[PDB]
Amino acid sequence: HVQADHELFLQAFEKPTQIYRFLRTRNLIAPIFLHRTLTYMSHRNSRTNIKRKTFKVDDMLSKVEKMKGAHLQLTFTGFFHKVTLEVLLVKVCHKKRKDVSCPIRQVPTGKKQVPLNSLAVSSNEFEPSNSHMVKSYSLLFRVTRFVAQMTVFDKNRRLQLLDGEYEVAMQEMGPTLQFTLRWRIFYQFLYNNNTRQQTEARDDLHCPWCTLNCRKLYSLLKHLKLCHSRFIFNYVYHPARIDVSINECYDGSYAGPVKRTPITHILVCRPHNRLYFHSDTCLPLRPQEMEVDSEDEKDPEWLREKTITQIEEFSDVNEGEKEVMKLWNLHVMKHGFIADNQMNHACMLFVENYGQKIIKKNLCRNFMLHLVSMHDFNLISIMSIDKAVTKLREMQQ
Amino acid sequence: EAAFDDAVEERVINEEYKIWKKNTPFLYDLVMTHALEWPSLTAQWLPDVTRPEGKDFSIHRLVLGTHTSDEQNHLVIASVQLPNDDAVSGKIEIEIKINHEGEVNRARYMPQNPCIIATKTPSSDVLVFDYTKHPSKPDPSGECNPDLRLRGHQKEGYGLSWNPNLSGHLLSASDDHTICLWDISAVPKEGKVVDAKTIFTGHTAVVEDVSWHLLHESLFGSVADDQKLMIWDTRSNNTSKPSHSVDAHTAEVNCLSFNPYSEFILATGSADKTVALWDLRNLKLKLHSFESHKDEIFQVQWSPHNETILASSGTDRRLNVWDLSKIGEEQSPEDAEDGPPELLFIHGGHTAKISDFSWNPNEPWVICSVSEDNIMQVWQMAENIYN
Amino acid sequence: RLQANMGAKALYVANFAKVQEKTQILNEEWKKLRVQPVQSMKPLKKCTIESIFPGFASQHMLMRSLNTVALVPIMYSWSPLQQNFMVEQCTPNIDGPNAKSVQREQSLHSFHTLFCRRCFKYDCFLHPFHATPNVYKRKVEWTGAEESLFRVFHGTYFNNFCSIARLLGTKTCKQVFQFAVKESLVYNYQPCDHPDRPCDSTCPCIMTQNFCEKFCQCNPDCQNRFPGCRCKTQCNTKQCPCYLAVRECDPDLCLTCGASEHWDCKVVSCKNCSIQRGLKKHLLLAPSDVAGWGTFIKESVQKNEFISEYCGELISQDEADRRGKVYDKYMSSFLFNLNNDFVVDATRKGNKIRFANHSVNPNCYAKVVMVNGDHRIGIFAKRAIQAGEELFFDY
Amino acid sequence: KKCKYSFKCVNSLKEDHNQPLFGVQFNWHSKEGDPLVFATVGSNRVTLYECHSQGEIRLLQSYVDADADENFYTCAWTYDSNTSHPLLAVAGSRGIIRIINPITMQCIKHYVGHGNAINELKFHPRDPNLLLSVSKDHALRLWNIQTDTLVAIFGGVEGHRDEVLSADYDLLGEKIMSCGMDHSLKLWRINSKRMMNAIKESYDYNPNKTNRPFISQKIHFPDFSTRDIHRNYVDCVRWLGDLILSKSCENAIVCWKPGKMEDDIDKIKPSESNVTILGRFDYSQCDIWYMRFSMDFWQKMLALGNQVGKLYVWDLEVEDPHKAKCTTLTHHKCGAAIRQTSFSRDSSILIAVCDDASIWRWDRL
Ligand SMILES: [Zn+2]
Ligand SMILES: [Zn+2]
Ligand SMILES: [Zn+2]
Ligand SMILES: [Zn+2]
Ligand SMILES: [Zn+2]
Ligand SMILES: [Zn+2]
Ligand SMILES: [Zn+2]
Repeated sequence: HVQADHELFLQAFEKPTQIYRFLRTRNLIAPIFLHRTLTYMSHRNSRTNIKRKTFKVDDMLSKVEKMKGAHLQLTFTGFFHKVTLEVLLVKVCHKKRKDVSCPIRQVPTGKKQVPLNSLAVSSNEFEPSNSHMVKSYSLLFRVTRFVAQMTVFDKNRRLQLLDGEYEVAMQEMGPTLQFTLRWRIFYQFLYNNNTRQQTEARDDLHCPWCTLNCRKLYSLLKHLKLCHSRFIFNYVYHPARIDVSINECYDGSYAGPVKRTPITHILVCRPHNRLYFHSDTCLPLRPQEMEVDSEDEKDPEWLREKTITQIEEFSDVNEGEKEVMKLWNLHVMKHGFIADNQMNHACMLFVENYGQKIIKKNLCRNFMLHLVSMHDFNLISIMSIDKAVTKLREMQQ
Repeated sequence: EAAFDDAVEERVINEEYKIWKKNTPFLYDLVMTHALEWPSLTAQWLPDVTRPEGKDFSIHRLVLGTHTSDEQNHLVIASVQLPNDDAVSGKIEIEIKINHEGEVNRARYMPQNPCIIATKTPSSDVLVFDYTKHPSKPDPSGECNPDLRLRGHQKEGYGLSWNPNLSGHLLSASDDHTICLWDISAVPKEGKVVDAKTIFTGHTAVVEDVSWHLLHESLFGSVADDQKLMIWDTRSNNTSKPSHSVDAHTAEVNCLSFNPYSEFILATGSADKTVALWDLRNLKLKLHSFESHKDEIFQVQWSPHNETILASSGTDRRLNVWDLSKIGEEQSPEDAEDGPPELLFIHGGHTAKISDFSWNPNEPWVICSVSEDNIMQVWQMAENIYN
Repeated sequence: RLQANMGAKALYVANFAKVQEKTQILNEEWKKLRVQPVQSMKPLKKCTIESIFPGFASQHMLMRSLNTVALVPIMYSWSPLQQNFMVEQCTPNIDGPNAKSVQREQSLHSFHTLFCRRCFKYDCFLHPFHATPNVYKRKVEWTGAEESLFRVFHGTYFNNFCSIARLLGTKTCKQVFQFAVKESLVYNYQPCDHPDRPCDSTCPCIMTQNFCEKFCQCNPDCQNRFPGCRCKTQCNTKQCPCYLAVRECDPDLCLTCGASEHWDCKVVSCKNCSIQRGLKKHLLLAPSDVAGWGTFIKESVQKNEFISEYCGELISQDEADRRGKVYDKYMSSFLFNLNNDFVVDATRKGNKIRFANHSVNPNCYAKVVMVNGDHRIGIFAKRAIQAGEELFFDY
Repeated sequence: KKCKYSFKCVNSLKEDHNQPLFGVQFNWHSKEGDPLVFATVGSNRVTLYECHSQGEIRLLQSYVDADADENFYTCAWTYDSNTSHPLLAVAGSRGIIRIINPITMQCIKHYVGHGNAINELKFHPRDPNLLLSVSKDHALRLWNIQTDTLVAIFGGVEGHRDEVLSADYDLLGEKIMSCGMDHSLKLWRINSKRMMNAIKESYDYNPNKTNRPFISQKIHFPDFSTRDIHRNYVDCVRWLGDLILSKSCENAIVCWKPGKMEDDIDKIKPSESNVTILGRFDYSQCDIWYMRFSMDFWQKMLALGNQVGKLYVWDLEVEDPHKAKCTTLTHHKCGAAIRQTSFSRDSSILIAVCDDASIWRWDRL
């Protein structure tokens, strides 16, 4: 398994699975249709229409009428100086016309011993009454053995101080204090009829990418078939086996003031394999001979005939020179050589490939001339030429 | 930046529409996806019906508006073939097409005389047609023949409502801070134009829906874009102060509807992504706020065949329908993951702004819907859902 | 002037005689055969034939269908290729009897002027002219052929008598010694000539914006020459020195990658010298489902993998312009611009990869690579591709 | 000399489709004494026809293909070696070569190897199994129908540089000429050992016995070429013994041979360039493309058409071809262009086609 089809497999299951991973969050936060209302998936629902029979819309107002019929946990902490402490709600009201000083009311909750060098609970005891009378509600912390306040309630019923631990200074008549405010299935993928990957479902029926907890296999199969339509699923009991395949016939289009022509669509009222051809002949290629006899290799005869007739067309060239020229052309075309050092072997192939031809034509002198010619270009050494001609003349004798 | 986002959103909407087209044969008893030549900002079933005893399918009728551009507007009276209890057969047929003055924003048939149909315009002059007098085809010249014109506003709007008890009493709204009320029964037949019988002006914003109370003809209700609902008594001789006025929503209110069975209870749909339930005995307390829609709601209609059912739709491209009897009920966690318990169905078969929808007064749990992208759907949910 | 009318008459009557006897023996051969006659069916469409001449009735006959067949697109003739192409004293034989004396420079004139360095052939189809003759310069009875052989042998050896005595065999060391005693008295690559001078601005290599190579006869201690890569791995990344420029690997210089190994096998480490060795994928022909013909691939290939290489006739810019103007009537423009100097025209000759088409969403791509100075094409994959899939690349 | 031919129009039929015809060929391979038969063809309508002494052209068969857009060009007749039945061979613009067995009246065989339209079909005279096919795709082909495979491709890099219009064997079946729009008259050979043992291996081919493909022996090197005999397009070429007859849009037939007058036909090299214009025949009004001439089996005469209707006839038995007595044939109804003519085995019957769906007949007297 080379990485080519592996990578294409990975991409072809990345893009639809990426689209479905997007659609997962999309239909979670913005569902398209309620899954409870499906006929093949109704176990998710956990109620019936019994209450609709005994319901009465006119009698609903009494229920909300009888419905109309924070948990401040102030925790103290050890002080930072060099005793007991008590919390109090200081309600400062609006100024009435008869009074010149503002109304002030100090409701102490209770005392508690705290170290130096408990808690108090308040279950919605603001007592503002929503009558436009509570201008501010501060939290005073009395101590002995340093007293100070802090604006808790804002003007617009906003909270000033944050939750969690905190600390605040004080002044009798550095030294401070601390407190804490608080308000088994098995997928088998198949692409070009190749078992590219084989896995096993971790969960029993939790979908792999949609992640819905369906307690039935038929509902899971119908969900995988209808939804997530880029794939095609097949099922046979053989531990469960699922056979996945890519659907290469999707309906990808737009599917949608401005004019258009009218239509009336109604759907429900009461429910490698392609042939090939040769290159030069263009005849039909049988499937039996595809890898064997690979065309476009073993370079054609018209190039050889062109190399023949081109150098034969040359005027001021002799007969044996043209003969050894076409022999060298056929040799280098039969075995391509681009490396310079490999040419030292190439001549040693020539006597081993056409030596008997040149003895039958007496072309050894022009062959040595061609050898010296290529030697002039500094392609080969001269002792290699000596070895080659000695090896040729040994077998020639 | 925005164009590519709209493009990929349209691709996702196409994928969701294909998924809906694949999944629809397990949810509905009837489906009929029809596209019109022009869009429709209004759709309403009529009470007439024909039942050939030899054939299995019944015939129903629809009133539909148009919203055109550089073309004559045709108010459509169409027909539809609904299988009753048996049987792939049934098509849409356009019966009558009447030339209309400009586009259409709202259209309502008289419950007393179904032949009389009031319609709005993009100008002040709304009008009223009677198709029995008109011919069965349109005029190619384009000069419309209005049967009963009506004036009194200074701008366009969306609100329109007939009085079910009193004949001729017709309310209409407009965004010029006025609510017109006409009574066409008093004018003779020769008089084709009628002045405003009365105009009410108490709001301080764009009024966007009005409706007569059903079992009490002496008052009506309205909601406006001042975050305000106002119940107006007709007996009072003061056209400024209403009988009740409530800040019933956090944003601009868009639609209202009264119950056919009950008389005091009503529902509203607003632009703060909510439907709300109110009562005509103590309008101070908000009874309940249904929050599943995620955009501006534009229409809500109580069901005629059921009392504890509500509907809503807007530019979210998903028509919601709710059951009031299932309110505040405990359910499974996976059942709650999809949505609240009261939410009965989410018909997300559209691909654009759901412009209008309506119920049929003589068939169970069936509705029609019209969008701006030249789509007109009709469907009835399965029996297994509601039982 | 006109002394062949009677001769033409004689030739014509002779032609009549031999064609008459040819037809006679053909008649004798045909008379042996005995074939059956045609027989029609007893008389859906119809076909009637009238007659302008009266006296003949209108002859009717029911129509008979024929078996349908699969149509294919249009293809003009061509032939395959693997290398590029280009289109724009007697000195008798040494072995023959009429050989005569001739100097070393005149004897090797045709060999040196026809021999080519960059391909090791004679009169190849891409090198029209040789660079210079200074590229090969370096620091008893006796016939004229033997004189020339002794001349070139002593020239290459500089009077090493035992070596000529070994090579010739017939001639001995003493004889050749006694004879020698009485003998004294974005542009295409182009190799330049400046051995005495260094590589400077006047050299055309720097003018072409290309680095020198081994084929140039400049100073070996130069800087403009491109040394080969030194990567032990397959060197198919951007960090390789050869991959910076458009050039490919070198057979001799790139010794670290192991390009100089035996070419008989195919499993090699260097994944860049496939153009030189020619490890191309077995493409196939088919009808494309877009426009006309197309090329399919047999084996799967990877991202930036070697699919094949384009091939065709190298021609000038104006040459390809007039060629495309001529082919505008036929509307078959398989051209592919190579560089400013030369461009490829492959309508008459080429390979299967020509048959790909244009598309907005391609999967392959092309890249120019200077293999040994030859500016060749390389068609690589811009994406993982399966077998039997379409190949597309922008021209 | 006088005309020595008493020709008179015996019949002139007109078909019911009004589409120009493109070819006509007689059943020369039939025996003696049987009822003679020939066949014409339009775009998508081939029609066989009989002939009698009194001009009673009796309709025998008429086939039509399903695809109406196809445009037929030529037809040919052949006999089978084993079954000894007749076989029509047809082709058209779809790139197809069909073989009809008119006894069974079905498409018994079909071959497809071309890219574009077929221009002309021919059959090897001695061995009746081979089948040459000329096409617009700058190349020819040679099929063998007894074994149902291809033999060779008489084209390549050295082939015609334009559309190929016609080709023809010699009478003995050892050398083929080919001509086209590229102003080239190229010779071939089917007598060397390569073509012979290639045909022999084609006869011995069987896909069921062995498992291999056929080794197609291409030919990228004709034995003679020239570009000086004509300037305009060359619509038709034929053999006469060892001499080449050819036409063109220059309104003149030319009779010539390769090389000098003394140069033999069987010893011409590929690099031969010299020619010898032995004779010419003059006529007029042949500017339109795709025009044809024809000869009999004995080749005692020659017939030709023109783009007006007034056909022409020339003799070949008499000496002095350029001083040969011509003959004209006219009528007050042939208001269309003639495309091709033909004779029977003997020189008694002559039939010609035209572009107005008209089929004219002439007979000796
Ligand atoms: Zn070369
Ligand atoms: Zn340099
Ligand atoms: Zn240099
Ligand atoms: Zn240089
Ligand atoms: Zn490298
Ligand atoms: Zn390397
Ligand atoms: Zn390397």
